[PDB]
Amino acid sequence: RNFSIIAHIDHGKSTLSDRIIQICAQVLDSMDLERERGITIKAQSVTLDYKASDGETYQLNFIDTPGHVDFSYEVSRSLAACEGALLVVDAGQGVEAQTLANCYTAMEMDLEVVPVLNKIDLPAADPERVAEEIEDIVGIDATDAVRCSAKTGVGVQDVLERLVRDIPPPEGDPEGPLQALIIDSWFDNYLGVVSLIRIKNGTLRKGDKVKVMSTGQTYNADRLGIFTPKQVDRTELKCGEVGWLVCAIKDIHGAPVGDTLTLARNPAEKALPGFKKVKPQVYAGLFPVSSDDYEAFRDALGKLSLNDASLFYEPESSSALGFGFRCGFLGLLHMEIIQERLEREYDLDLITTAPTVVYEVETTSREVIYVDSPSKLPAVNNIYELREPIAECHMLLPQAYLGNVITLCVEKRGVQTNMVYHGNQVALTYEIPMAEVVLDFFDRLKSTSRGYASLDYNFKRFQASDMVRVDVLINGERVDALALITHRDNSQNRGRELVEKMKDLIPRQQFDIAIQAAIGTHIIARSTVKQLRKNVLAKCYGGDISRKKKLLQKQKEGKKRMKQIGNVELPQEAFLAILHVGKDNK
Amino acid sequence: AKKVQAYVKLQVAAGMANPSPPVGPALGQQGVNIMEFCKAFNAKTDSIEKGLPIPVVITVYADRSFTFVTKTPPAAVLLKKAAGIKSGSGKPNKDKVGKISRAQLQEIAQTKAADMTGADIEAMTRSIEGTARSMGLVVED
Amino acid sequence: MKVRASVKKLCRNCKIVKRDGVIRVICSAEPKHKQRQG
RNA sequence: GCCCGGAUAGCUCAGUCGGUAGAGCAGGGGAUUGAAAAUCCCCGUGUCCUUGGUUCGAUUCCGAGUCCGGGCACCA
RNA sequence: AGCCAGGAUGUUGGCUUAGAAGCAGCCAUCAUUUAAAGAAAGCGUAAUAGCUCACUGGUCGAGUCGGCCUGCGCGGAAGAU
Ligand SMILES: Nc1nc2c(ncn2[C@@H]2O[C@H](COP(=O)(O)OP(=O)(O)NP(=O)(O)O)[C@@H](O)[C@H]2O)c(=O)[nH]1
Ligand SMILES: [Mg+2]
Repeated sequence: RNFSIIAHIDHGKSTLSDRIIQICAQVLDSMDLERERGITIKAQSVTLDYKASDGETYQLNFIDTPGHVDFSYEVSRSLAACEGALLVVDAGQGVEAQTLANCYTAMEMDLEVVPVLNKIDLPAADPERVAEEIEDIVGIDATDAVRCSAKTGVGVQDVLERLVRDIPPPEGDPEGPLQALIIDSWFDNYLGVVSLIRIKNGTLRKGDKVKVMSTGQTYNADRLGIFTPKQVDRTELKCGEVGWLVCAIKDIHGAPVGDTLTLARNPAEKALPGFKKVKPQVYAGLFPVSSDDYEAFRDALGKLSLNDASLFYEPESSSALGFGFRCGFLGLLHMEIIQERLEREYDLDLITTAPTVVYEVETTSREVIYVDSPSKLPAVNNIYELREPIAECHMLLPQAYLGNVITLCVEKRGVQTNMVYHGNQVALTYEIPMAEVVLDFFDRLKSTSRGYASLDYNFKRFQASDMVRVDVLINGERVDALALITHRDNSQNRGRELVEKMKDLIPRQQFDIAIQAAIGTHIIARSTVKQLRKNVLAKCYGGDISRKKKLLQKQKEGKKRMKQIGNVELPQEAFLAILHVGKDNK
Repeated sequence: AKKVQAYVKLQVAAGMANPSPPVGPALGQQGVNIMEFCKAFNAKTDSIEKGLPIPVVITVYADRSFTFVTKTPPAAVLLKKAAGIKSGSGKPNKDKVGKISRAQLQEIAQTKAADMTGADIEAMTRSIEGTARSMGLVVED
Repeated sequence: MKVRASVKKLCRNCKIVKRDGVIRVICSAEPKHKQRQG
């Protein structure tokens, strides 16, 4: 039997797992990153020989799953591997936003669902109340779904009994051409690439010649077996069963996930249908803290990414950090973590920064060039039409929150291209600039809509705007490093704000200073550091004034000289906070 | 009829039945076969001059059945047409833009005598001036 | 609640009362309008 | 924060009681050369800092703002 | 003063804004139905809808109201043995 657990963040969903393992939180989790935070993060396929009440020995290809918006693509995959889908829910916390979202993916997959009242031991629990709250929402029957604890429990039934009678047997014929599906393939040093897989047709003995399809590669079958709670080898994986397929894969990209595999003894056409496509929501760019790191850091993603498809990245350049990557995270936790999976593993210290975005440009001539970075724009006389990229959007939210969401997109520069419909759940559309989107626009939807939301992006079409550079002067020493590009109305705030970071982190100088954001020669903002000054007067105390202006006159006449020679070293400031990374972990 | 189970007053172009930025979402976004309405409201349209607004309060039912009840084109629009302008005062209202014959206005009430409960038909035109005066233009009446 | 010396009403709902020797505005409407001393 | 003077082409700047704005330079062309500099010549390519108002009419006048220079006060 | 009612039509006033529907802003603010109702005094809406006051009816049966000039008071009003 297969299935794959689904639920709202924190609902016994990983608690019920090992408890199920115990029948035959802690356990399943491996990396310290899970033991801390306690959130599940990498789904661990498992298997056990369950003994049916009817005396049958059903085999259970159990699959625990992560529950977060940032782990949606770990979840969309694992559902592919199994017909089933247990759906845990709290007696108290009621239905989630994600607990709905995980289902609607399941709905198009036409998969079975087996709802369960977890945490029924709760004093505040209203289990009678709960099942009512699904019928008008999930759409799934829950009229009499089995209740159970998870603390122990109860221990009811355990519901493996009801599970098997709702779970179809796997459907695929042995003897036919091999059609294993790849799943979370994860690289290792000594063993080369490892490939978790879901055998669909035929079976897979050791030492046999497997063939990756799209790569056209063919390989020996050096080792295999299902994964128990711990590792276990087997002479062959039976049709319809999960397990790793160690082989001399060697290559970084020899067996990309979702590609079909088949024995070289007998290639098919063929299927299986391929995963899957995904798009970034948050979309920040990473830079190695030191340029020398960039080599290993370039290939740190060559290995980490394979353990984590939900990631997207391409090479990118900055004025102050050299080459770095423009990352495409699924969400703030996705970024948070990978922030540690690298440093806490490879020890590749890093610095996050707000995302770069490209700009098409046409010079005073009549041609185009794309502007990855602010520093490299044509002199403003040379420009003919700077053009902002736009991004398409596909929010899918309930009308109760509609008044909150439209309000957000309009501030972001939106244009309501569509608004209809699908029953109850509205289907809005907008075209919005990507610059205003990639920066935490996804977050406010998850805040204002109370987690009931959806999104989709793409490069769309470029558009002209009144947008301009905003240089940051320092005593007239313009700094190319801090160049910016913003729509002009936005500029006064980005203008009178950027100086405010500088004012708080430029050390006091022996002569009075003049930080000032400005467009062209025109200056839209200013702040100033104060002078240091000797007391000079601390001595005279006869009280005659003329005898005192003499001293103070020098204090003034000489600062006029020190002001003109000036010059100001600016070390690491062209970086921290000024490049976001003013907060930990940083 | 006059009392609605959930009515939706809404100005609408004569020339269309299934837009979206104008209407569709607008219907309270609550149970309407837009495929029906598009065959519905446009059917009336051939009789009416096209490209122009028409009030038409709608009457929804829990049945999901409804009887949209078109009225008559707005008085405020018909002044501008004889005036020939594509918009309003443009300049601040106290200063003039438009112009109207005294014979003009006088049939305007007759065009909309239904909505206009005014007793004397000449008296009914006094209201029309408000449609005129808000435009700020000097009718030659 | 703002102290201030010249109290006076803001919202129409504001009330003005003289508890002890002190004067006090009271708008059940908007909470911000509470005031002591005037 | 006050006082006085300012904000005019890509850059440095001249001008305005209320009457359709310019200069050098940069840029783009012409002449010259076998073509190259150089040199002479020719084109302004601006919504007169931004935003509202009065006037037939505003770069001037008025309101609000963001700014530049100098002079006081603050500025171990 | 309280308690029961009505609080409408032209019509989304004109523009300007993606939206401007009594109500984001600018100019205007007449006309009809009448017991009476501002192109609107607040709340309200993404935008409408929605809820009130203004003005009128009903019960109600005895004074009610807002300023002026003056007497005296109250807040404003924190210091070091
Ligand atoms: N007292 C009590 N605690 C319970 C019960 N069921 C679950 N928990 C606790 O609630 C938490 C949720 O467990 P967990 O398996 O992490 O849920 P999850 O949804 O898998 N978490 P995640 O989404 O991060 O993977 C754990 O601390 C678990 O011990 C219950 O019936 N009683
Ligand atoms: Mg868990």
